[PDB]
Amino acid sequence: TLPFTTGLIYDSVMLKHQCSCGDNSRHPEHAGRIQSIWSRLQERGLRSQCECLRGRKASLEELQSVHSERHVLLYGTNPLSRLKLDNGKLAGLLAQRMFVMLPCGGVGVDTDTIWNELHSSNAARWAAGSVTDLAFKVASRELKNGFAVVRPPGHHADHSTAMGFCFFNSVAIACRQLQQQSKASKILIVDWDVHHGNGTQQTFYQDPSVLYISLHRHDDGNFFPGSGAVDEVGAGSGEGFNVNVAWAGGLDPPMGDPEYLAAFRIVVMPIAREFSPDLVLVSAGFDAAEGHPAPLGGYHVSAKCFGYMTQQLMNLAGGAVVLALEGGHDLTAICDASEACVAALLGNRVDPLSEEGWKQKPNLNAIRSLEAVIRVHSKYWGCMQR
Ligand SMILES: [K+]
Ligand SMILES: [K+]
Ligand SMILES: [Zn+2]
Ligand SMILES: [Zn+2]
Repeated sequence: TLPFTTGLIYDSVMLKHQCSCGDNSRHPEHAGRIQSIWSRLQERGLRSQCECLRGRKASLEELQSVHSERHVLLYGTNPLSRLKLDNGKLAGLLAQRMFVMLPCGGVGVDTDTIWNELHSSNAARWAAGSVTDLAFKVASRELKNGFAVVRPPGHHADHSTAMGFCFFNSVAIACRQLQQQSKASKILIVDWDVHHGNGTQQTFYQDPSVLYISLHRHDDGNFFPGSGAVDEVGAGSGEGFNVNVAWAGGLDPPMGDPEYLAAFRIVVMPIAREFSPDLVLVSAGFDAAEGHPAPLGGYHVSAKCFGYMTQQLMNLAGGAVVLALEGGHDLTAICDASEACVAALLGNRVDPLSEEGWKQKPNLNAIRSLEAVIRVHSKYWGCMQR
């Protein structure tokens, strides 16, 4: 009801992260992703309804709440910064007579993960500080929820590893920052990008204060990045607080709405309520959308299903919900998916009766995959027991 209680995060800083080969056809994590989304938000009348924010750069201190000092200095600084770094640090960055040459002749961290020598450090720090900033507002309660239209994505970047199009784990940084500023708070991270958020899982693996729930294509270790099997529940104090909805059995039958709606009904929502989070962050990749062919997906989740998933998560944590863009590169599918999530965020309700496709039962691979989730997590969660 209260107006402008929903924020949107976007800035053109983030468009500059582009290979120097100048060819979007070999580089699916391109600037077009976030720009094509931004305008969809206007043409449909949603931007006006939101507290729009530009974001800011994360400080090196914020980055270090998740990443090593060497990763941070590598990807968070520029030669030559107005930066006051001590000479030993300066010397360390000289030992890396490093870089990787891409087949296209541009610089990369690996074949897929490109580096612009002028602009990528600024764009990565900007994605991370924007999600941190959109989130702080929601935590203060100065906003109800919000949506971060950020790139590059974050959820594959681990403590000292950039990979998978990601350099800093924007969501994990926001999580840590939030927790610094509100003692004893409990944070739920829901990751619905089709790939396992290996960096997020690892950041929080031994930490009972954060519950991580990933839904991802897994298929017995044979989908990028190979990580995030169902038996990975957390370790030490954090045992039970890592939930991998690891989908097995491949692309046949089709994996789409009935499976995702079932995963929410049976696993995400009940465990989430039992955890009872102070705030919910979503790694909201749209690469499980209809529109991604075999290699980068194969799934058929729809805009409305993403909308309805957003809408259910709003029942949690007093409504404190922040989505951050992760993966997904088919432009119409990511734009449809974002719009749906954004309507949903404003207080629009989706009608589950409206879709005939949602009368279909989840396929058996899905059921099986969930049975394994259940069987594993019955040890830790009451709603999973018996
Ligand atoms: K995921
Ligand atoms: K955890
Ligand atoms: Zn290139
Ligand atoms: Zn992905």
